[PDB]
Amino acid sequence: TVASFLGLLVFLTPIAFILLPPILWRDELEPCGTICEGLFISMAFKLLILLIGTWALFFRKRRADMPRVFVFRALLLVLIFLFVVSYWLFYGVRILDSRDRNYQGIVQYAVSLVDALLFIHYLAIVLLELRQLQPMFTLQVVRSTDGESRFYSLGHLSIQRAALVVLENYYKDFTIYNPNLLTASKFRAAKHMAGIAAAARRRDSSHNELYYEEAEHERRVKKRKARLVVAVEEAFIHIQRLEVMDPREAAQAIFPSMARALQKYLRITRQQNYHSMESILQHLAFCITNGMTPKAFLERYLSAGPTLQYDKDRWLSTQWRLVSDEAVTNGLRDGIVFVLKCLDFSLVVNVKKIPFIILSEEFIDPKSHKFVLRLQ
Amino acid sequence: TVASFLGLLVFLTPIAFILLPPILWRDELEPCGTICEGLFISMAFKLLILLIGTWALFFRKRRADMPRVFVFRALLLVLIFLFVVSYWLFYGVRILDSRDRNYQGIVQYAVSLVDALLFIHYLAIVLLELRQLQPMFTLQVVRSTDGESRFYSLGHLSIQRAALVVLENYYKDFTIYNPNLLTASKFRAAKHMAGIAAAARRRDSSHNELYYEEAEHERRVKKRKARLVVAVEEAFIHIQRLEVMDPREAAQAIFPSMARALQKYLRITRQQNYHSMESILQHLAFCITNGMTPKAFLERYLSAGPTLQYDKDRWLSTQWRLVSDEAVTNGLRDGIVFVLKCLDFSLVVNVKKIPFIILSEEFIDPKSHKFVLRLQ
Amino acid sequence: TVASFLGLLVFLTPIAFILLPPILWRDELEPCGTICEGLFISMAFKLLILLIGTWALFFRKRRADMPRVFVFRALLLVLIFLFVVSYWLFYGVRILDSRDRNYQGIVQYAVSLVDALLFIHYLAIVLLELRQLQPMFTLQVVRSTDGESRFYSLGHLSIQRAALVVLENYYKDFTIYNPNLLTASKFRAAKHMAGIAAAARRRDSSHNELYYEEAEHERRVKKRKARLVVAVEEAFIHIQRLEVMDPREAAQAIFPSMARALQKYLRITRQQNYHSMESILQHLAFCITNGMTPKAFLERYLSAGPTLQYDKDRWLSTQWRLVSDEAVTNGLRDGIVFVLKCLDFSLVVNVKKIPFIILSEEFIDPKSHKFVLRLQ
Repeated sequence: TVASFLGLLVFLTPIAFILLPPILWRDELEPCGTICEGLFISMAFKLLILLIGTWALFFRKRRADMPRVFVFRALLLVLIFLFVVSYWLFYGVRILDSRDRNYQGIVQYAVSLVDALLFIHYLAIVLLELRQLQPMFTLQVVRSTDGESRFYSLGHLSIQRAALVVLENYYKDFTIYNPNLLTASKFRAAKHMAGIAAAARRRDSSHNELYYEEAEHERRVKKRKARLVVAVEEAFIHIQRLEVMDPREAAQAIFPSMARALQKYLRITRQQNYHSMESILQHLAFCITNGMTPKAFLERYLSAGPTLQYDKDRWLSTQWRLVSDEAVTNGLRDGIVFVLKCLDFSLVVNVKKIPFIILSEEFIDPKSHKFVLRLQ
Repeated sequence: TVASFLGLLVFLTPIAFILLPPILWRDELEPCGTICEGLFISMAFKLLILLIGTWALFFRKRRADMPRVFVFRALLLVLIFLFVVSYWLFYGVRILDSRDRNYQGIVQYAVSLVDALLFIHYLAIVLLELRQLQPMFTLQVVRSTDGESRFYSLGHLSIQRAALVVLENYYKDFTIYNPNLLTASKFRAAKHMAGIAAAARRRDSSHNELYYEEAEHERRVKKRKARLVVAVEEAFIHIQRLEVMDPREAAQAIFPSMARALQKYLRITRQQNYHSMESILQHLAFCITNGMTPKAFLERYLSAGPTLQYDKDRWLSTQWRLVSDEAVTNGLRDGIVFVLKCLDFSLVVNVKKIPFIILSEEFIDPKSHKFVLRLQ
Repeated sequence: TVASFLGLLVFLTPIAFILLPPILWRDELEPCGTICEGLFISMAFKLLILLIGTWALFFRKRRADMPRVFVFRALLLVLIFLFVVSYWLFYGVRILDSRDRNYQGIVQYAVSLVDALLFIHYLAIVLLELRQLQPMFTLQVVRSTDGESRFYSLGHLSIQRAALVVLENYYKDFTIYNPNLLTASKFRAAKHMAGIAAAARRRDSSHNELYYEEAEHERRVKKRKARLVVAVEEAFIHIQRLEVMDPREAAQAIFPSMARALQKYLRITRQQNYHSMESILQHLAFCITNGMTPKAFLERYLSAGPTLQYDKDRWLSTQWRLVSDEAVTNGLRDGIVFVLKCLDFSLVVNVKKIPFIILSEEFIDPKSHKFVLRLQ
């Protein structure tokens, strides 16, 4: 490809510095003997170390598209470019033009290249995933719609990288965005639109419709939940492990005995747009295959669940928008607020400094853990 | 031991390369002078760095037994073996057989050994705990019995190492496996065994025994909980901090005033097989010692709690079984499912790829945060 | 400053070893030519790598004051001190006093210094944030007042560093210490003070005041919650996005229509000492600015929330006290208990070993996932 070709070039630069003096002036080399080969072996082993490490932490596809440029990867690529181009400049101007003797020195130059390129690899790991290991900041991430709030420690990251960690943890941790669960508030607001301290006072003196409606809805949800549990238990008890059929046909055989209760529960919890019949049968054959209980099958459907339980078209990984007052390549600090906007909701994230903590020993003597039967 | 002896050998290989030319041919060395000693000091300091780092990240007992071989540790041991054996081969064939001059070069060979062995240490850290720092995959871990589900980001790990991280997080995070809490479903299923769309329809039209039984059981659990809270509060108020007695005798003195309520609560929550009287007295003296409140004592007993709250024979760390369709030394990828089976339950873990995320700036002007008093 | 001056000294030590032979004996140098410059370039690039890495992971303010000395940072500073002082000792005794020839060797000495100082940087990262990456221990952290309990995996850390990670996670994860929520128990205990197995038996036979009082308080809290939700929904619907006013004046305009319900809810949940009117208006203008819903505004006020949601004087980062039976510089092990005492509560933390886990393959054939329609 493109980056792999440049990786091959930067990997073959030491070998190119080594092989050319024997090719271009074979008779002109001074006899190295033992030191040159004892150096070649260290060169080869360090290049193998470099290849294994570069495979381990850089032979991978890009993780995300970021709004501005990645500062640290651009810094590393510029460093590698000036590094390799300067070494070629010195090897062409001061080695190839002069057709130098004492080839052992050329071998030290190549091994210095290998050492410094290993330290470039080490600096790359330092900049990319070792700089944010120490949890310097805390990020409160709140959805703008239902207000689900979670905190996360991060290190010294830019707003871009912190936002991407926030999104990783969003798809992991936050429950999936359900706009249906948001409709009631909207209608209530609109109903107040259909119809300042004293006016609020009269609202308190009025009938709290919301309390009793929420209690009745909770009662209905628990009723549908118990119906669903009984239905799924009977439906799993209708098949024995041991006509012989695969778990797909077993799921299709036992599904009509749970389908109506599950439909009613997903409509009473407004989750019917998140579980297609095909997906329910897929997860059902999954649970039948892996020997799970009715409750283990059903816990996907009881609670809302995070975004990664659901289908791939359900999460819109492509349309996230980072809204920051400052440049998003700037690092995190205390008090900054950035907002990760999706199509209908937004992750309002405010960053606070984890405070400076002072500890001090006080010595509690195990002789001081005496106790008496008297009252206190 | 065995591995420590090989560690001593790999640590003394440079010192063995250094000390032998003065021993085996003392008069034949060319005078080094300043450079050789200025090299010895760098050698010694780098070997001290190597010793400190190897102690810091490798002087520790094995963490877990894995089904197949650890790929990366075997790769590192093979690398060290070929590394050291090749250096001995070169030192024996091309240095000892020829009884070489210019001892400074022998010192560079030894320092190249030290440098490359430091980079082997660095590659070992790269392969072992720096390769999975970047959270590449997400793992949904569901118990097969009660369906408790948690997500975890992992990096590029094999199925073995990912499964072991899943087990670490299982003993940390998931509530402890309580088969008693599973009995009711079983009996209900068996009761349906004692006695297809229309037949389910008639189930919906029937009396939902489960809803009212769950509500009544919840009521009973809350009643027992309040009894237990009052009991433990009175029992802690029966002793003053200040006959003088240790917290063990204080726990034994105040336990009979909480014992019956705690027994009834642990039987109504089916937790009586997880708290022995000796363990309750131990935790009670622990709470009396550390000045905890009745609620701080009681929160261990109110909720189910994870597996590591309990006794050591309670968690069966030895009998875990990794069930994967492919080889467990293969790395994680999107869509693979592996199952960690214990004696009665199983952690069904499916691995998904954290999706490719695209961010883009949109600029919200603080001039655009204007607002009016009119309704919307 | 002080540490920056020593950093400048340790950064200029190689440059000081290089520049002095041309200054102090200019005519006495043997001609180096190509090797010396091809070495200088590697020196400069490795020093640039060192500068970037030292900026990335050490140019930062101190994170916390610890009771005893930090063992690893003191070890690293002692290592750097003996390192640099020994190199100056060799450069003064064996190089400057003798006014040596073969300047290439001086350049190798300086580059060995740069290499070993890069490995000191690497050892510093190994000791500081790579030693605890592997989750060796689990820490149960329980507050002594309300008993909120969370587990955390840590690596090989000292009691000091583990306690500071526990405090980072305390301000992140645990709900904020509310002594008002603790008053009821105290009064109940005192009431029992105002007035042993049979006496507890009679307590069970008595009226459970706590159950019905908790149920009635829960009912009141839900009532106030629904009042508050309706109030905040109407108050947000009173302003349109589009007299033109900033979100501060919008918050002040819509606040009197939610103020009484919010005051009643914060008094019924005993959160009135944690939200000042100024803070409520600040968060209100924050929610109006970022386009959040009434529920997104209100979720800060509904639940208790962790400590970092609140004001900076609310968390007393300065007065934490580490109580350990052993030395706090000792590393974690199985069974140790340390207590982090604040002004009124204490984080009782007990450390357990994550158990030794044995895995083994068992092969479940996809041919063995057959199923039949018969009952089980």
